[PDB]
Amino acid sequence: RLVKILLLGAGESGKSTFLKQMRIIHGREFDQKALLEFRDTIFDNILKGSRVLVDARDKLGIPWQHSENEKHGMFLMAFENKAGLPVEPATFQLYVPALSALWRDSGIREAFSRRSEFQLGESVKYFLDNLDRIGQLNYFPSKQDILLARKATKGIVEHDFVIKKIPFKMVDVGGQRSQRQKWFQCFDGITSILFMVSSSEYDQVLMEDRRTNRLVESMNIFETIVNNKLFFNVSIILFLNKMDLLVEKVKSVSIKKHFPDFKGDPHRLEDVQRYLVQCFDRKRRNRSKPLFHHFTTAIDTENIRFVFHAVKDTILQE
Ligand SMILES: Nc1nc2c(ncn2[C@@H]2O[C@H](COP(=O)(O)OP(=O)(O)O)[C@@H](O)[C@H]2O)c(=O)[nH]1
Ligand code: ALF
Ligand SMILES: [Mg+2]
Repeated sequence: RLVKILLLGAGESGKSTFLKQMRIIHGREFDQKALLEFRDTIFDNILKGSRVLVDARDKLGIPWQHSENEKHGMFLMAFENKAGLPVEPATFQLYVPALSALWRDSGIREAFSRRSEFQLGESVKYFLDNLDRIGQLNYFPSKQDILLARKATKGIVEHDFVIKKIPFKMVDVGGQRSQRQKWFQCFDGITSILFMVSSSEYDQVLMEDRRTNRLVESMNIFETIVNNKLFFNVSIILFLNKMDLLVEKVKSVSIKKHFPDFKGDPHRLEDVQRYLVQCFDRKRRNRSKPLFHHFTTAIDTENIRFVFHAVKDTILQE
């Protein structure tokens, strides 16, 4: 009896990131082929994010700290890998001097602070924050770099493990409006659904359209999955993810602006935490059996090992 788990949720919620934590913990570690692929991604992640940051402070009018940096900004503008792939260490090292200089500019860091005014996977900060060893000539990625790297899932990927002598099989699929269209192929013979939610995204708008709120979409999707006949004999467990990023936003940006019906203290983590559980609780018609849920940080490996051992129980006991 091989347990089939399905990883669902909106775009940029941490589905793939979770699936990585599974391989690290329960699967076989990555051979150079995959490792180099992760690096290409990391390099790319760093180059595309900066391009956006350099264009951000321009399109928002923010001035430079040191106006010399213009010329560093120039060096990134014409970078492009849209629908492209391998980005080699030689390529990247040319940009290291530019990247470090720009990142030091307070004008740019301020542009990163107004991130939510546009589209940028904040995973950029971590890399530029330790560009010093990424930008070293003989660099290989760490586990933590890898987990923080980002590639948009444009397909489906089964991933097999045997945890405590029980054969698991997890499927990762894409979360964007375009990709959802594929989901129905994976609904076959699933024993559970791990629904994920980028809980830090109350102030952000969805990428694939300028206007729809990211967290509302998550709720909208959850409502449709959780109340489905097809998934009547299926365990459904909710992962409020990016808890470590959430902590940060809570301090500076308020959810009150975006969710006016919120009635608590907008700068207390738990006031906000409980509200989220409730919102997702509320989209369920069968609020009789309780809402299995966790507050995860999918980049933090221990958190996940802990959290998954619990999830393994919930599922198997049902
Ligand atoms: N800080 C933080 N970042 C996360 C977490 N989970 C995922 N990420 C980042 O979010 C980005 C999107 O992850 P991914 O798994 O590809 O999202 P997906 O589209 O749902 O598969 C990656 O760059 C990850 O580094 C988390 O718990 N905390
Ligand atoms: F939901 Al994705 F890449 F955005 F798996
Ligand atoms: Mg993905």
